[PDB]
Amino acid sequence: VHLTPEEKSAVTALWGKVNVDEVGGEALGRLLVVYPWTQRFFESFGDLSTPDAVMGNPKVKAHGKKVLGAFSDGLAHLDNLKGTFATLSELHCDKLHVDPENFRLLGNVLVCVLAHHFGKEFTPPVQAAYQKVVAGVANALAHKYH
Amino acid sequence: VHLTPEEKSAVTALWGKVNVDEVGGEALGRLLVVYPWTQRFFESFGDLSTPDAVMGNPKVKAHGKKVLGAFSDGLAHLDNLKGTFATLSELHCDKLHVDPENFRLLGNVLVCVLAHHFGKEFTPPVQAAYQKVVAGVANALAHKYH
Amino acid sequence: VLSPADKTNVKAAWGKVGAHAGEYGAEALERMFLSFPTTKTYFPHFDLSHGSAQVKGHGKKVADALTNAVAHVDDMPNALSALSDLHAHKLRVDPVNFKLLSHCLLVTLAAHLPAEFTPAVHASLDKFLASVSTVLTSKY
Amino acid sequence: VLSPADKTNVKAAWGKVGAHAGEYGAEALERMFLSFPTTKTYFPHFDLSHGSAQVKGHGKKVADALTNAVAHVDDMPNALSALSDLHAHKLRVDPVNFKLLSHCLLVTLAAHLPAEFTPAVHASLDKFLASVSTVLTSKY
Ligand code: HEM
Ligand code: HEM
Ligand code: HEM
Ligand code: HEM
Ligand SMILES: O=N[O-]
Repeated sequence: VHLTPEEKSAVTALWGKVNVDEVGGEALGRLLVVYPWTQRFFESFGDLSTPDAVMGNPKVKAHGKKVLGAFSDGLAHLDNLKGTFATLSELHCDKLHVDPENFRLLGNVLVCVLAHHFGKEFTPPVQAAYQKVVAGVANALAHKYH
Repeated sequence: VHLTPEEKSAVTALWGKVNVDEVGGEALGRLLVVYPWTQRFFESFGDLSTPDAVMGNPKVKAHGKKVLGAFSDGLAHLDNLKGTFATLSELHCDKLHVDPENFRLLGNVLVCVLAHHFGKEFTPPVQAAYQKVVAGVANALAHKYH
Repeated sequence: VLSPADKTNVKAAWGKVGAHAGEYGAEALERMFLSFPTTKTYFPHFDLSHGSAQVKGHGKKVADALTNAVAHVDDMPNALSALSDLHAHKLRVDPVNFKLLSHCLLVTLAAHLPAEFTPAVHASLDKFLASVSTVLTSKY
Repeated sequence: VLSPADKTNVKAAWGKVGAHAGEYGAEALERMFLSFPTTKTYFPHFDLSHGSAQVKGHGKKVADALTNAVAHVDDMPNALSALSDLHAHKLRVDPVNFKLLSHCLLVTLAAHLPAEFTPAVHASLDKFLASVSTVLTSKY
């Protein structure tokens, strides 16, 4: 995806402020709570019977941290998302068979978490730039389907 | 998109039997009737007040013929859909702003028309191969959004 | 909302399908598994090969549900209550998959009803399957 | 179906929004136009620039509709009837666009309700906006 230098600027300035040990698990937690069919793919994580149970679940935090690591990785490779995400696409597509609509969903949930964490600072232009980004990652993660 | 030689075989054998002056307008007609929000983009075609009015509309047939021409074109360039569809993507994305979900919809309506026209001959494996195809065209037409 | 014209059109096509409805239900399921392989993971204990008894038996259950929905078209949430529970709560069926199975059910009808599958009737059946889909995903 | 817990959660967040609801409605619309430019073509006669009076006035109409929907949560099809007519019949709004505006309405709440936007409440509001979306697209 092509971000303008003003879009690039919006994305990276906010991102340096992100708690990378936390924001991932908050976005995964919320995905599982808001779109509970996604709990299908996480049967082994244990107690998911409640919202608190999800957010407080150590496995949800542990795994969301890796997810956020992968997002950080595409933010460094905006012009090579297809390349960056190949292995993960192979995994979620060929091995896991997660429907790609869910990639767009997790992207949007992350946007919601950023808005929650940053308030006023997550301005409508800043959101627009992050939408191009999570759109680009979803699409690259889904390449093993195209 | 990569079709196996058996998928390729399924697609091209059926396609040589297609009435190219007809099938396009049948698929466009049905898109407008079944998903009537798409009539938004065709205000100038005239009487769309009825199903018969749509299918019998000379402009619907005229334009669907060009649409089918574009599909025939991707069937010849399976390994270069991005290239083949660039100009049309620019048009539907940058100028028309058609949401890309509708590209997937028209693809599926075309599959329905093929099934209607070919019956028994449009077998479940033959459908599977055509789904990879209309998925690949939708995705290439939507590249000016990614 | 399903209109009178739509209720009439869906009742029509149901009638022509007649007793082939379980067979066509099985064929729609195979069309879905071949066309959209992600859907296969919900049936990990089925043999999904062609001619499978388990796919046949399931096809009949799906076609019977849809027939119950046509027969109680004005009261679908109530007629389909137990099945919406099943698919949302227990099976956790992703809502996208309803669109894929609806599309294959339409293809299967088109392939078998040259006369009945006109543009108006295709519209009405699409709306019917989307209404059933809405019910079946209403319970997450 | 919206549960009692969901009805309670949505009523809660509505309450904290208080009289900022028109302003937040305008902000959600701008978030949508910037993030998903395709939606702009439905407003060809609006100035969509920041601070636009026309975007402000529309924001208030949207927030008032949603407030009418909360206030008549058990009777949404009837409360939103005229608006579902409007958006499906006259305006021909593509159903995908309801998802985009719902998402921006959620972002706008999240950006303004640190305390109220917990995971349960986010779930309940998502379900509320999806129910409103279902009503608003029910009439094609
Ligand atoms: C939105 C973008 C997403 C990103 C960036 C992402 C990233 C990742 C990463 C980095 C891993 C761990 C892979 C490893 O250990 O090498 C992973 C595993 C996994 N993801 Fe995702 N993921 C995404 C979406 C999804 C969604 C939406 C689902 C299901 C709803 C899903 C289900 C899984 C599962 C089940 C695993 C564990 C697979 C295994 O290790 O065997 N992911 N993901
Ligand atoms: C599914 C794949 C589609 C293909 C292959 C396709 C192909 C085409 C072609 C070949 C043209 C004529 C361009 C020219 O004259 O050079 C065209 C024009 C157009 N298409 Fe599509 N189309 C698709 C989907 C859609 C959809 C879903 C919509 C709206 C619902 C749409 C709206 C239009 C409009 C409004 C025009 C006329 C634009 C103009 O000439 O100014 N198309 N399309
Ligand atoms: C038109 C929509 C659908 C209808 C009318 C329908 C109907 C049914 C019915 C009647 C059953 C009960 C079978 C029994 O009692 O033994 C069932 C079970 C099931 N459905 Fe669906 N369903 C639909 C859509 C879907 C979709 C989209 C999926 C996922 C791709 C799905 C996956 C299943 C599964 C996994 C079972 C349990 C099967 C088993 O282990 O035997 N259904 N469905
Ligand atoms: C939560 C969903 C929505 C609500 C509650 C809603 C509400 C409304 C209301 C209350 C009006 C009436 C304005 C008036 O009477 O003057 C209206 C008009 C309109 N809506 Fe929506 N709407 C929604 C979604 C959408 C979406 C997704 C679009 C397209 C992107 C859309 C496009 C419009 C347009 C073009 C008008 C006419 C505006 C004009 O010319 O003044 N709406 N909507
Ligand atoms: O817009 N229906 O997913």
